[PDB]
Amino acid sequence: DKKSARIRRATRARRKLQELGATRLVVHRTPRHIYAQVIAPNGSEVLVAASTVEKAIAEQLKYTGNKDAAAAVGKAVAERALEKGIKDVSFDRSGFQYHGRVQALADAAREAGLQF
Amino acid sequence: AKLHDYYKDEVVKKLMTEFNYNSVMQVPRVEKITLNMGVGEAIADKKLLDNAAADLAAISGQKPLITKARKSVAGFKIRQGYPIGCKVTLRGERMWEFFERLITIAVPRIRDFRGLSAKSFDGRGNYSMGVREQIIFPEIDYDKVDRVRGLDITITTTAKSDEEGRALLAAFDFPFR
Amino acid sequence: AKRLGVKRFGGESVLAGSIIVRQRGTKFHAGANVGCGRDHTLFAKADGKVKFEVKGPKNRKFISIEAE
RNA sequence: UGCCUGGCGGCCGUAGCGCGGUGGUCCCACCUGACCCCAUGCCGAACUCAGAAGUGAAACGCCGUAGCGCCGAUGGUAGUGUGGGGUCUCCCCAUGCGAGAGUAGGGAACUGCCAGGCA
RNA sequence: CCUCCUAAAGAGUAACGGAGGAGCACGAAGGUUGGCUAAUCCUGGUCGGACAUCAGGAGGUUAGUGCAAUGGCAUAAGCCAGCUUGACUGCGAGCGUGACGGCGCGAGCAGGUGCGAAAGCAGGUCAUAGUGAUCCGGUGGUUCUGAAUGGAAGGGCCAUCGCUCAACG
RNA sequence: CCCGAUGCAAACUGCGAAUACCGGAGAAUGUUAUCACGGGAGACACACGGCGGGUGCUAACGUCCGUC
Repeated sequence: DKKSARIRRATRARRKLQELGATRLVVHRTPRHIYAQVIAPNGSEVLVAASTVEKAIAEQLKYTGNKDAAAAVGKAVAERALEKGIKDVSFDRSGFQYHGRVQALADAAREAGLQF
Repeated sequence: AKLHDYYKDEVVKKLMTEFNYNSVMQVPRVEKITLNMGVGEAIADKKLLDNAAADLAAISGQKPLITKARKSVAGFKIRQGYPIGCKVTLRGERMWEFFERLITIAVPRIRDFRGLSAKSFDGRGNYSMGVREQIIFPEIDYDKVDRVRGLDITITTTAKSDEEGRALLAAFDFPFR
Repeated sequence: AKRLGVKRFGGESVLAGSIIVRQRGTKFHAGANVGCGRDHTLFAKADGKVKFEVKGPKNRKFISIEAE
């Protein structure tokens, strides 16, 4: 199945990066919205996140998920992480392709102060 | 959308009246058509395979894709990974054009055309059959015929069972059995 | 002859870079601070206390060394 | 703080298979077009781009259903260490540890963080 | 030399035992990143009889994993593709193996590289047989040395080649 | 060729311990009975019996393995 294929593809990289026992960044791409989260080495807690689902980001966005929305989510997550001080967590692209808006959001995070 | 709009306008209403579905798109819909070729005698040389691939490319709007043998058997003298034929998958407007042109003109112009075999289904609601002597299509010019071959057209349908497949096939008026 | 089997067990002190278990196949997989050689000979990447766990949907067995 | 939907972990079939009901508040999914970001060893199949046009059909979510999978006591049984005996090929006695299978019982799982709607 | 039992739950463990397999090979059959997942059965059809490609379903690794075999592989260790040769240089704590020389694994360090946006991986092959210690000979490099001196011969060091000694520490 | 039932398999285990091996804590006793190095040894055709086994015709008062 599509979801099964995606999760099986993602879990390999997830475990590979978890072997280091380091913080990770996971971004889920949805046709409507975009989800972002930072996961501690424990794996059962959340530190920083920001998604277009909340109304706090849709004021300047005509559509839930697009280039502008992806950039805004990148800025929001970067600012929240910097104020919280995640200190250069790792990045995982939810077992997806780094070819679409994933690249845009990654570049936005990097230029916003992310060292991943 | 040469026929997609017309299909939605015409077939959907009649089928909904037939079954009285609660959703517009619950009607079974065609997804793709598999244009395989069961020559079974291309082992002699690659020239026949190349000719068949060229014929399929001319028939459709895109180049075909060759396929290899699943397994090696001794009775049929087949090795492993041997390319025996090629197939085409149509999704979008090319599939609609192919279906419209085959239903409109190709179906009537068949000698001793006893009709499509209704029982010849896949057991779940999809139909697959091979109309031999593909020369019927004008695209295969008579002067450009090398050997007699046969087609393998399979219609991909979302039918839950065979009844929905029968209903969808009849929606195209099913010339006769 | 070839020496196979397990030579370090649960609760057994092991120094850094010490072989834990030998195996022709992979009856165990690295957990935390555990490596994996070309011959599947498990070894510890740091000093600690050995331990065996059962994890995974398929009920696999892993060897993990808890930090001292 | 109560209900619904999503992501992140443990637990790894007490979480599974099947049947019925049910879902468009938000969210999610199907999907139109792709000449544009992008891709097909052909195919918009999969990834990606612009949406609510239409729907919850299908996947998936929740409740019930113990038909079906699993564990599983208690007892008993086989087995076995220790010392002895017999009719010593094998078995028994005192003591300790005690199977497999199966029975009662269970469950249609549970658990921690945040987010959106309903309150 | 290697695979399961014999070999009696650590390892090892006799016998003129049961079954046997090998002296290979790869400059891709390796590394990196990406995508994918089968044996088998039924239904329908042009050669098709029970077994050619295809469509669907059941099936969910019972195939494949180069070797005869064992234990593993779904995050696939299998398949396809973009690049490359980290199969690099000097090393290497510690551990295991054995009577022993010796042998295997090995995190990590310094220099420069390949892949990947990065995180990260790359010091050969899913692991377990493919080997030949020993002196002698062919080649090229190296003032290292040269029986008083300048050289020469000779010696020393570096890299490759001659093997059913199948009886093969 | 395949399926249901019925028995077995040292070269089958979806299950499986008593016992022996290793690791940690612990009251008690043992002339440190444990370990490293150095000097000096002897032996290098063992028998019988119990235990679980291979071979042997499960005939053996036959033979070969590990423990006592």
